[PDB]
Amino acid sequence: SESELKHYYNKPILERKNVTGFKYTDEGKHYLEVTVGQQHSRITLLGSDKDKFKDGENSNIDVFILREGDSRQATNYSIGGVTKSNSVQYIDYINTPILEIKKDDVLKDFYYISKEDISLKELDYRLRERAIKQHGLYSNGLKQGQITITMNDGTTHTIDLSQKLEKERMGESIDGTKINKILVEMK
Repeated sequence: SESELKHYYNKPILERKNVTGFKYTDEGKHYLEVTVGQQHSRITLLGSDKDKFKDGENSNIDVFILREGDSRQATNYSIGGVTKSNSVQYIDYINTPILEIKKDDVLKDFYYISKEDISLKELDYRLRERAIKQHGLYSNGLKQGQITITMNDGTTHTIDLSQKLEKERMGESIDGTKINKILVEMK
C-alpha cells in the first residue's frame, strides 16, 4: 500500500556508531541489546547477521535502528542494521559512487559512503528517503520501481520498491568501498 509504505520509510532512525552491543539467545531467537544514551533497543538477528557476531559483548559495531511496529513502548524493536565499524579513522568520505535517479528523465548526483561495512537496511532506507523527499515516491500512485546497486566486480544487489525490504536481508551488508554506482528507477 502507498500510505502504509510511505509511513514505514518516514519513520525516524536511530543511527549510532562505535557502540557496544550484547548478543544472546532466547527461545531459538537471536538478539542484540544496545543501549545508547537513554534509548534502549533490541535488534532481531536473522539469517545472515546472526552468525557474523559472537555471543556476549561485541564492541566496535555500528547501528541503524528502525522501530518495526507502531506500538508506543519506550524500547526500540528493530531488525538487522548491524555492521562492524570502520577499522580505521577516515576524516573524509571513503567512496562517493555515482547516483542516478530515473523517474522513467534522469538526475545526476552521488551517494556518500562513510562506512566500510554497510547494511542493505541503511542503503534501502537512505535511498527511498531521497526518492520520497524529492521525487514523489509513494505519492500520487507512484509505487513501482527498483533499486540497483552495482559493485566493482560487476555483481548487483536489486531491491524492489513495490515492497519493503524483505526482512532476511536487513541484516546483510556489503563492502561499501567496492560499490561502483547506485541506480534508482521509479515507474
